[PDB]
Amino acid sequence: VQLXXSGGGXVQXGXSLXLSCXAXXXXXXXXXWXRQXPGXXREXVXXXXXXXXXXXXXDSXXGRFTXSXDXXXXXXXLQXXXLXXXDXAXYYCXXXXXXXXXXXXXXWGXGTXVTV
Amino acid sequence: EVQLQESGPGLVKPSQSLSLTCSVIGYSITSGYYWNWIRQFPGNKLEWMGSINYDGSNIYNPSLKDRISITRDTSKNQFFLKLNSVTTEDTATYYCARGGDYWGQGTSVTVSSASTKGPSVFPLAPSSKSTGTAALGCLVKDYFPEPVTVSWNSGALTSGVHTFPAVLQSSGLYSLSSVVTVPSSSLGTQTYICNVNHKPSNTKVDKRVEP
Amino acid sequence: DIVLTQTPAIMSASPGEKVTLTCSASSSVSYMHWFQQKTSPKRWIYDTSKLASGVPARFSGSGSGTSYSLTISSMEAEDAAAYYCQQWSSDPPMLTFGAGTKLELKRTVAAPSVFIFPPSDEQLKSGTASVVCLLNNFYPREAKVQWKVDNALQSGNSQESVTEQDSKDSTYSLSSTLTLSKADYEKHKVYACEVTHQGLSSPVTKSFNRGE
Ligand SMILES: CC(=O)N[C@H]1[C@@H](O[C@H](C)[C@H](N)C(=O)O)O[C@H](CO[C@]2(C(=O)O)C[C@H](O)[C@@H](NC(C)=O)[C@H]([C@H](O)[C@H](O)CO)O2)[C@H](O)[C@@H]1O
Repeated sequence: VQLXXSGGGXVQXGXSLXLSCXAXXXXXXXXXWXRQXPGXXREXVXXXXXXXXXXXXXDSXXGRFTXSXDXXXXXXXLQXXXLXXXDXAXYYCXXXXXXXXXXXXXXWGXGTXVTV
Repeated sequence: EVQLQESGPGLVKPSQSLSLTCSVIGYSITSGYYWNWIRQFPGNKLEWMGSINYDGSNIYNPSLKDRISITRDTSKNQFFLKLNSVTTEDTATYYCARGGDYWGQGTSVTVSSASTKGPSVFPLAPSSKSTGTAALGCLVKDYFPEPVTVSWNSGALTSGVHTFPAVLQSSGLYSLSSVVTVPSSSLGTQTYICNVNHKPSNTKVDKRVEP
Repeated sequence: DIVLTQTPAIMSASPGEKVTLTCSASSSVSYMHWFQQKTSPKRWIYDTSKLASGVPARFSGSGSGTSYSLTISSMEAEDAAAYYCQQWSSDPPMLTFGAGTKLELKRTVAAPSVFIFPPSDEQLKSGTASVVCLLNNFYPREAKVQWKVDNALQSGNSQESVTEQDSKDSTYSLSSTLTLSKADYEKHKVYACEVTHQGLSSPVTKSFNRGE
């Protein structure tokens, strides 16, 4: 079990960014996205539950971001649109070890830099 | 088209029975194909165990026929696996599959007489000779069962981190280490703490690795 | 009954090369199937040469009797996985899998950075002494680790662990743990780890004396 996030970079205000994270089986577990400013704490961004259990988003990223998941590729995705300077942070991916979605976030990723 | 999902206990005592259930969605098990149980040992070796057909006939691996049973429940569209008098050699990840073209996610079953135990965490202090790149880590020794998670600096240190797969010692417990390579210029200014988390024992250890 | 022998065990390939995996059977085989696994095993080639869902055209299957093959015309980085040949027999009913061929992505040769770690005082208070030898970021994976205490080669008292091929730099990391009791550990002085790898002109030894 290991996670590796990808897809970040540098981008101007208003443009997009598609993040991805592969797992080293996650079809039964939820994959959440978290971000952290250099001088702040990790805040929740989005969470893709199991296929059919829909998705959930924070208040900061409602309408602008879209979370997805490919069970066949054991990967999660996070499409980001209309990026603001406030969204600039390091983005992490975690697995909710509890199948009941209580959020036992045990496994975490290396992270990816995002700067606007 | 067809979806499959295994479910069952992940820990079994030796000389006792292991039972698993495969839930099928999108296709009736009475329509066709063989419905097999296939496991994979830690050595990544695959072994087909048994099968039940659409008409209910059974086919078993001769190496397991004295202690295997494959039943089904067509009302719930499920088929089950029962392995009797299991040994530690039966520790593997079990899959259910339809005729070999659709597989489940896989359930990890461990057979052991070991009881739940929290791990001892020891610092792997950086040596006296460090140019350059220094190496430090933590030793997570003697625990049961799998798995255990390790972070560094509450997740603030991910680059250069390597947490090795656990090894089953002769005592029946698991042991691993998590190492991280850092600049030698940071050993005097930057603090390094490893965070070990083992859920079955509800233990959380934070050990500072000092030069 | 029927034994499948897959050759080679590990296959290192760069993007753009032709890869051929062989699966030999002890007795004649009507049809050989192939499975990919990175994750549940996915059906990749069935009925010797039919391509399953999601398989690029660069893959190809062939063979008959006692020898079957899987061919990749131009290998890609996404093709790095384990490939198992599978066979089904009727008269003695048995579904046999091969041991699998590991196709890995090839990168440049990197020698391991070796490190030695003496047992901590906290571990010695429990009567056990663990000496850890760390081999970091090396490729290819083939290596050798020897434990020599007081210039005496050790055997049967070390356990090795290797990580999977890294997702970023495609390297390996290895740890070798030597386990002793504090009584046996305190009866010697020189503890050394001798590392052998194809990127090293000579073996690299990391030693330490007990009380230093
Ligand atoms: C559409 C398709 O891909 N069909 C393949 C499938 O055949 C099914 C049963 C077909 N729809 C049908 O005839 O109804 O699988 C066959 C392979 O058949 C056998 C084989 O002889 O190798 C049948 C045998 O009974 C199976 N045994 C068990 C225990 O399941 C095996 C086995 O499933 C495979 O070897 C994989 O483990 O398959 C063929 O590939 C069709 O193309």
